[PDB]
Amino acid sequence: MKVNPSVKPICDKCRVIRRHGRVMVICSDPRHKQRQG
Amino acid sequence: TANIPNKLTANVRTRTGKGASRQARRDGKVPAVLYGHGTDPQHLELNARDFAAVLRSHGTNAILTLDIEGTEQLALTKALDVHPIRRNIQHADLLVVQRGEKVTVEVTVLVEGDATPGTLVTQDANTIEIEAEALSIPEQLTVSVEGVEAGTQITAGQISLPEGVNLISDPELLVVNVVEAPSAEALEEEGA
Amino acid sequence: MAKADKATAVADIAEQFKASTATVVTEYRGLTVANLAELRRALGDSATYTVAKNTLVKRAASEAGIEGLDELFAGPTAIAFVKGEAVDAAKAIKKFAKDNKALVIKGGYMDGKALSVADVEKIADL
Amino acid sequence: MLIPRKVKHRKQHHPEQRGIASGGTSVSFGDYGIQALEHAYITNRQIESARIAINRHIKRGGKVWINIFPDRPLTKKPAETRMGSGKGSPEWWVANVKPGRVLFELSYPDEKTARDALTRAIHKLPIKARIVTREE
Amino acid sequence: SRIGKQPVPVPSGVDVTINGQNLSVKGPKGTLTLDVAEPISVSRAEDGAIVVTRPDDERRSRSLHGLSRTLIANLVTGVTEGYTQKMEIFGVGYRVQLKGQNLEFALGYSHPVLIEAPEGITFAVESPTKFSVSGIDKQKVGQISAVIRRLRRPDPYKGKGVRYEGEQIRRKVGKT
RNA sequence: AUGGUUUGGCACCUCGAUGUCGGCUCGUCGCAUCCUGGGGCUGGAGCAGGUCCCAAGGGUUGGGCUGUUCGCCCAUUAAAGC
RNA sequence: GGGGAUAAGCUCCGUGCGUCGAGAGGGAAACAGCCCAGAUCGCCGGCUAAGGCCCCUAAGCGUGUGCUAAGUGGAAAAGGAUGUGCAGUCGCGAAGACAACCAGGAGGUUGGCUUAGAAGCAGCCACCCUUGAAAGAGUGCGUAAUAGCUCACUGGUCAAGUGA
Ligand SMILES: [Mg+2]
Ligand SMILES: [Mg+2]
Ligand SMILES: [Mg+2]
Ligand SMILES: [Mg+2]
Ligand SMILES: [Mg+2]
Ligand SMILES: [Mg+2]
Ligand SMILES: [Mg+2]
Ligand SMILES: [Mg+2]
Ligand SMILES: [Mg+2]
Ligand SMILES: [Mg+2]
Ligand SMILES: [Mg+2]
Ligand SMILES: [Mg+2]
Ligand SMILES: [Mg+2]
Ligand SMILES: [Mg+2]
Ligand SMILES: [Mg+2]
Ligand SMILES: [Mg+2]
Ligand SMILES: [Mg+2]
Ligand SMILES: [Mg+2]
Ligand SMILES: [Mg+2]
Ligand SMILES: [Mg+2]
Ligand SMILES: [Mg+2]
Ligand SMILES: [Mg+2]
Ligand SMILES: [Mg+2]
Ligand SMILES: [Mg+2]
Ligand SMILES: [Mg+2]
Ligand SMILES: [Mg+2]
Ligand SMILES: [Mg+2]
Ligand SMILES: [Mg+2]
Ligand SMILES: [Mg+2]
Ligand SMILES: [Mg+2]
Ligand SMILES: [Mg+2]
Ligand SMILES: [Zn+2]
Repeated sequence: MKVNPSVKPICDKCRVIRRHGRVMVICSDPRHKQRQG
Repeated sequence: TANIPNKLTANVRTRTGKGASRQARRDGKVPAVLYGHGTDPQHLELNARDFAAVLRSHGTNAILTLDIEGTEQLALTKALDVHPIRRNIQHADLLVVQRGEKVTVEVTVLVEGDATPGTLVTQDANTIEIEAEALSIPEQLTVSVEGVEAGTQITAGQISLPEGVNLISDPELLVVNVVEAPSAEALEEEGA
Repeated sequence: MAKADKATAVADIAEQFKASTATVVTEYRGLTVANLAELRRALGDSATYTVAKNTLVKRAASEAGIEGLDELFAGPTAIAFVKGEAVDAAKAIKKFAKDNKALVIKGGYMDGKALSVADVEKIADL
Repeated sequence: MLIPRKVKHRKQHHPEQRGIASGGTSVSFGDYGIQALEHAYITNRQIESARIAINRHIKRGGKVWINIFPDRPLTKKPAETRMGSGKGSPEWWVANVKPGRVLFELSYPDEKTARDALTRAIHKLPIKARIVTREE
Repeated sequence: SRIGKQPVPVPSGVDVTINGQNLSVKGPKGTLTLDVAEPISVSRAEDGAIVVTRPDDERRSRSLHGLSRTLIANLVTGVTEGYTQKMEIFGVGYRVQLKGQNLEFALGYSHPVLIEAPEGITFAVESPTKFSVSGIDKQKVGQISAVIRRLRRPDPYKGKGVRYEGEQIRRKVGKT
């Protein structure tokens, strides 16, 4: 769960979504999963 | 080559100085002055939005007609004051001109083509000075490059120009220079 | 594709129709690029085959009394033209479809009136 | 590692930075360039790093410029010396920058790659900056 | 929003009675009741159609129109025919059966694992390692699906553990 | 960028007195967590790891050497925290 | 402005600067130096500056128009993000757009070097050509290399906004 302040879609498939203010990005490739903060 | 007038309304500014100028600029109107042989220079406001839009749509140069309380004047843009940060226009100058007169214009030039592996692209000059008619103001210039090698210094006066324009700039000026591409050794040599 | 491109395509189809005598529309679905390739080669003797847009062909059909196929292009549409004779392309497509099992003929145009699938099969036998 | 090779004197007073950058406020030479926003120092190390970032990615095509040049010296008294006892020694050279100045200038075919390289240059720079083209 | 703008059709063998903000759906498969957000309204189309109404064009209505419409479509589908969710277990020593309302599992844990079925949901085991879940409310069906999925940890290497039907697992192999 | 802990700068409080390092006893708090607790990812087969997130409830060696703090060494524990 | 690091409540200068010193009053909770303003004395009078008007605490839980969901207000940056409001644009779009749900998405062609090996996918070059309807010397995850899964463009149903 790579945690950091700069979050960006890695491949053309990641998705960036919001949840209780903590913007996180999700993808089928599990490695991509990263939140902001 | 002929263009189309870009009609735009304008009003005579009421107050002159930093006060009125900055107030209008905040409003969204850029102060403007026009002058020429008419022996009657006077000063007006513009619309920032339409102004910038027309600037973009017609390039650095464009020939315009202005609306002054119903009066229609023909003028060509000469100088400008672009905001260093904001990307907005502070001041433009419209110089009255009639049909059938000679003016001096600086025209930009664009480059396109195919480059060889041993070809290095470099642009010493992006603009050149040319004389033309009021209705014959262009907005871009193009040059074709194909299969150039080693030293391929392209002369500005060597370019082919449409009719009705004379090359004000002396032929000693160079427009496009192609030199030998650098390698790792040169890259490390430079900068130290 | 641009609007100019659409106009050009509609004009091209209009000239082809005016130069043609009979035509048929089928469904290209379920056919490999290969089988399309050999069908095109085989029909390259007299027939000309291509793909057209449903709505563009619908608008281009208003020029002639070929509106019978408007209610018929619904779904993927393949256009067939018979430059040489008429039954050549019909029989060719019928046998290709029967061999593939992936080609379904939706209809055809002849004598200015739309006819059924069985009638088209009978005409192709003719 | 840009550095003036000789000056009248090796140290200079503190600066005044007030004022809008007038020199070179418009791109001229190439076809694309950066433009800073806020007053700030720019070290020779920063300039060289940005130059490396631009150059190494651009690789073969195009050639760059550097409208600025760090000239004014600076000093910092070594640790463990009670302040006083005269000026310190010079450590690095810096080039000043004002809002609206253009930092780097590029002439490469493609706008996308020019933008990408200049964006990395921005990220490596110490102050805000943004792309700008030749047009009026 | 415009998803919920479409009219939801009511099947013949379906009964719907609505009072206030609450609505209920009756059918051969059971009855479901839910309360929707107050700001958004809804009307019962005379033509056997469902039309959800948003009093405004702003955040709440724009968001909740389609939400309520889809929820009602889902609950009507469940009360008319329902839903199913098969689950197969791949691996050794994985015994799964159904004994009454409860479920007894063999997931390799040293202690037997029992899962209690919420009301209104029906189960049936068809294969030693393959079975399905038949239920009326998509909410409960999915909830139970996830609950009994999570009784085993993720498995990338062998893919062992309970998984859904259309679910596929990434492949990974280590050298040493 | 953060903290104010190390080396530092200033001399604003105290020279009609603010006792200084270690050790002993006693502790108390924060959490940037040492173990114990819960998670994400692995270049996570498993065991055993690495890394980041939540978490301060509790616990967190003894000796030889030197005044030592520190540190090395010996040998334990889940750990021998800052 | 010099020095210091544009740090110090730092130091050194200039201010026909200001204030404290040598100044009470009100405001910023507290706070000489910041803001308002000069206390002759008394009055159980009135008007006001700064700052305030829900209660502690005197004064509108005021008027009208908008923004915010963060207790931001009531500590902070580089950078990041389909938060949200405004304006100007532009591209495509009933010749049916974008997203979905169907089909194709190849033959020279394994393109040449390189490699054991390069076959669309270590790597260098045109990045050519052909049926076209679309195949990109192929954006990836795929295999030792093959071969498959995709995908880009293209065609079908649905039927207006959709992208930067
Ligand atoms: Mg200064
Ligand atoms: Mg000075
Ligand atoms: Mg910077
Ligand atoms: Mg002192
Ligand atoms: Mg004192
Ligand atoms: Mg004393
Ligand atoms: Mg004493
Ligand atoms: Mg003491
Ligand atoms: Mg002491
Ligand atoms: Mg923590
Ligand atoms: Mg753990
Ligand atoms: Mg780890
Ligand atoms: Mg802790
Ligand atoms: Mg406790
Ligand atoms: Mg000062
Ligand atoms: Mg002093
Ligand atoms: Mg006084
Ligand atoms: Mg006072
Ligand atoms: Mg007070
Ligand atoms: Mg007095
Ligand atoms: Mg009180
Ligand atoms: Mg009160
Ligand atoms: Mg009020
Ligand atoms: Mg009120
Ligand atoms: Mg209002
Ligand atoms: Mg705050
Ligand atoms: Mg912030
Ligand atoms: Mg940004
Ligand atoms: Mg395709
Ligand atoms: Mg290769
Ligand atoms: Mg080829
Ligand atoms: Zn991804």
